[PDB]
Amino acid sequence: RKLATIRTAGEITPIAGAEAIECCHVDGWTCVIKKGEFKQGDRGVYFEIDSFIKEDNDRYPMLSKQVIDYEGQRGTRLRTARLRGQLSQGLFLPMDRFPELASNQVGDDVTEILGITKWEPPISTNLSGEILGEFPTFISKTDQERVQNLIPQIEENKGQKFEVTVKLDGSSMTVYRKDDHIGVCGRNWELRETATNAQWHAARRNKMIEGLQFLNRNLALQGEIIGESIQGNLEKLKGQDFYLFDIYDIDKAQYLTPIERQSLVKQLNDNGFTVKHVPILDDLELNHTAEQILAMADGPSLNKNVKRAGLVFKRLDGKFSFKAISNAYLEKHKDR
Ligand SMILES: *P(=O)(O)OC[C@H]1O[C@@H](n2cnc3c(N)ncnc32)[C@H](O)[C@@H]1O
Ligand SMILES: [Mn+2]
Repeated sequence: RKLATIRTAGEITPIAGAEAIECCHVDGWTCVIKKGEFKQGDRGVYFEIDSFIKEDNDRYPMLSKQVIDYEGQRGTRLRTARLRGQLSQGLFLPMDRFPELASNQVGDDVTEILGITKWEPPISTNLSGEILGEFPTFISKTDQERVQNLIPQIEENKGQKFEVTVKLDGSSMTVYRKDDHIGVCGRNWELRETATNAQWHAARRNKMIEGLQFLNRNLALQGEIIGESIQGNLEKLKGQDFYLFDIYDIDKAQYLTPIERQSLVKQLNDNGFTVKHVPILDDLELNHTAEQILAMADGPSLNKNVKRAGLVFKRLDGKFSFKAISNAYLEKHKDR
């Protein structure tokens, strides 16, 4: 959760026909600034899209007309915008607006000291349930870092191969076995089985609980539940369903590699537990800029008549992964 970090102004490029602003590159992001607010190499606090910034017209007067009520507080949600034809994401403010950060270094996470919180879309009806417990501390959650935030790592991984999957727009769902317990989790909690709980229903329907009893291993099956009344049902499914994208090895505290995961999926298939998988595209040998990766994000989703939310890249050893969200998708879906 690094919503607000100290970053470096990259290339600064004019915005044709708008002399009072210019375009500022910050890592893989592009962001509109007041002309002369920065020059290349200056440091500033960068606030990512999905940041929620509490109302304050002394420090954030550029946000005044966009204040909303959210989770009981007045503040502004930073979102993708289109300025003079120019794609703008985030807020970039010079260090001298933050006297309390005078001692800080480039790259520092200042999210807590600045009080920034995360905006998120409302959760869907039957995906909140009765909670049975914490999300298990022995299972990794499924968050992915954005390619825009991975400029050095993208170049450090030149030559490496990644599994490329379609990023489905649903909700994260984890089904797991640890010794004598099998549980079903949403994104942040473990859930009780009820007749009305969507996650449990998808787990029973595809027999993945039976499949985990078959495999007899401490594994977390991690995937996206999508379909009707889930986040606008982009794929236009009937009903709801689970699509696997990861298997976490609980005992070894690590994810299965894509080839390990594909074998384990094939064996579940071959034994009558057909777990579906997020769409898998051609493996990609990485030799790209973040801009080029982002240019691949748009395209066909699971439903090939709809434009997907983006891509997720998983290195073949399973130990480096990131997401490339489609900016066309973010312009089309203002609730994202
Ligand atoms: P998104 O920006 O919501 O952040 C990552 C989450 O995306 C979901 N997800 C959908 N499809 C995939 C694939 N193919 N791989 C990994 N994750 C995926 C998960 O719920 C993530 O937590
Ligand atoms: Mn999502």
